[PDB]
Amino acid sequence: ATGDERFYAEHLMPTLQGLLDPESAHRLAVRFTSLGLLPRARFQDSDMLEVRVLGHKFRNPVGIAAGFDKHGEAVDGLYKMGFGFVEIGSVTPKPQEGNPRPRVFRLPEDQAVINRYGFNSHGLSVVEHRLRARQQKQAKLTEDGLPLGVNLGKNKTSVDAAEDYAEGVRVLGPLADYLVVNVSSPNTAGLRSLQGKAELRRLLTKVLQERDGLRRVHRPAVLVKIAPDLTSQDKEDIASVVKELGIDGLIVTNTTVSRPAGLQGALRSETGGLSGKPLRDLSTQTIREMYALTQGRVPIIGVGGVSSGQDALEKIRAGASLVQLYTALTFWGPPVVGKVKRELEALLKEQGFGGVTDAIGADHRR
Ligand SMILES: CCn1c(CO)nn(-c2cc3c(C(C)C)nn(-c4ccccc4C)c(=O)c3cc2F)c1=O
Ligand SMILES: Cc1cc2nc3c(=O)[nH]c(=O)nc-3n(C[C@H](O)[C@H](O)[C@H](O)COP(=O)(O)O)c2cc1C
Ligand SMILES: O=C(O)c1cc(=O)[nH]c(=O)[nH]1
Ligand SMILES: [Cl-]
Ligand SMILES: [Cl-]
Ligand SMILES: [Cl-]
Ligand SMILES: [Cl-]
Ligand SMILES: [Cl-]
Ligand SMILES: [Cl-]
Ligand SMILES: [Cl-]
Ligand SMILES: [Cl-]
Repeated sequence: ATGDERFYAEHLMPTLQGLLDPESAHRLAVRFTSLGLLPRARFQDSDMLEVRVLGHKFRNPVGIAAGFDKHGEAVDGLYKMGFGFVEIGSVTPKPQEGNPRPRVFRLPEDQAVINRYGFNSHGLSVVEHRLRARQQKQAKLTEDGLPLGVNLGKNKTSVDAAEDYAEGVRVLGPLADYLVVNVSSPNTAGLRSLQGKAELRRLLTKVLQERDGLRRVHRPAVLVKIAPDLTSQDKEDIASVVKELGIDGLIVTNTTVSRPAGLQGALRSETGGLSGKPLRDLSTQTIREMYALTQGRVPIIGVGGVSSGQDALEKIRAGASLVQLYTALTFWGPPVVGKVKRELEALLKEQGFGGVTDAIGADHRR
């Protein structure tokens, strides 16, 4: 453990979170990150953390999940934290305010958060201009193993969900290494019903035709991000559609609308998606089931409750090629990124893996 990891986790983050409302803490974090007001990322990425997937090199397999940088304001600062890849969004076609405040709740006793932001978004036009300002900087970052993902959502009042996603592909597809069709927010009425077989096949056919229409150097991978709350039937149907259409990957999982037994936080019964420690194993077991249903042939980005190298390696061994985190950053701060990478490298060596690639899906081969 570095001096910074202990100071941030034991003193600085609890002090700052105790002084700020949770949404004010989020907004300030995006500000600090965009300005590069960050502790030194001491950790040097080794060859054994490199992953080749989704048509790209990833210098390390630890990404920032969607929701932290919804509007693409802090991308360069997130690479400066030591993330191997950055995902921005969700972005909606038109700007929208999201839900009324309060809409994000801390459960420190559970190392969890509940949010009901409701896709607060600057909209595609603003994010398009923000990414265009650094488009060639991003091309050089991607070539250097630091890809960019863009997560697409839909407007609250949209009548045609598929047209909202198509508009996102058109506008931000040319600026992205991968796109995410986010059909798993718990905080937009009817959105999760787009995970159903008939609705998903129609939606994803339209998204893939739009993506295929982009010029080659501007043609991103397309991933579907799924809920942790799916039935066995829902998961079987998603696996079938992903293989039928040649979807490039899955992000597993979004936040849960479940409230696992044992939550202690006073705010446990707030409406919204639960993230952090209580989601971790529900996410890992969703990765495990989606890897099996897709015969290990569909790359998975594993997300939900990662705050250590062990958490990351459990998702990799379950079938994830890459992992993301968000909620751990609210408790540990920026040093968590180097912490997870150092612990993951040590565990790969201890368990006899040559690198991350050798560990992907290893549990299925036992
Ligand atoms: C879920 C909403 N949500 C919450 C509330 O649940 N917190 N949160 C958050 C806050 C912070 C904060 C603030 C405490 C100032 N600061 N820093 C930091 C510290 C020192 C130096 C450089 C930075 C960016 C972080 O990294 C950081 C990350 C975060 F995710 C965040 O997105
Ligand atoms: C405040 C907050 C906002 C989020 N917003 C989004 C979003 O816009 N799009 C999305 O696909 N996921 C969103 N998520 C979900 C995260 O990307 C992630 O799937 C989930 O929080 C589990 O990871 P974690 O336990 O490491 O936070 C959000 C999560 C949080 C905590
Ligand atoms: O905007 C939000 O409320 C949001 C979107 C999403 O996909 N997941 C989440 O937990 N919140
Ligand atoms: Cl590849
Ligand atoms: Cl709170
Ligand atoms: Cl425009
Ligand atoms: Cl372009
Ligand atoms: Cl295609
Ligand atoms: Cl079921
Ligand atoms: Cl429940
Ligand atoms: Cl809820």
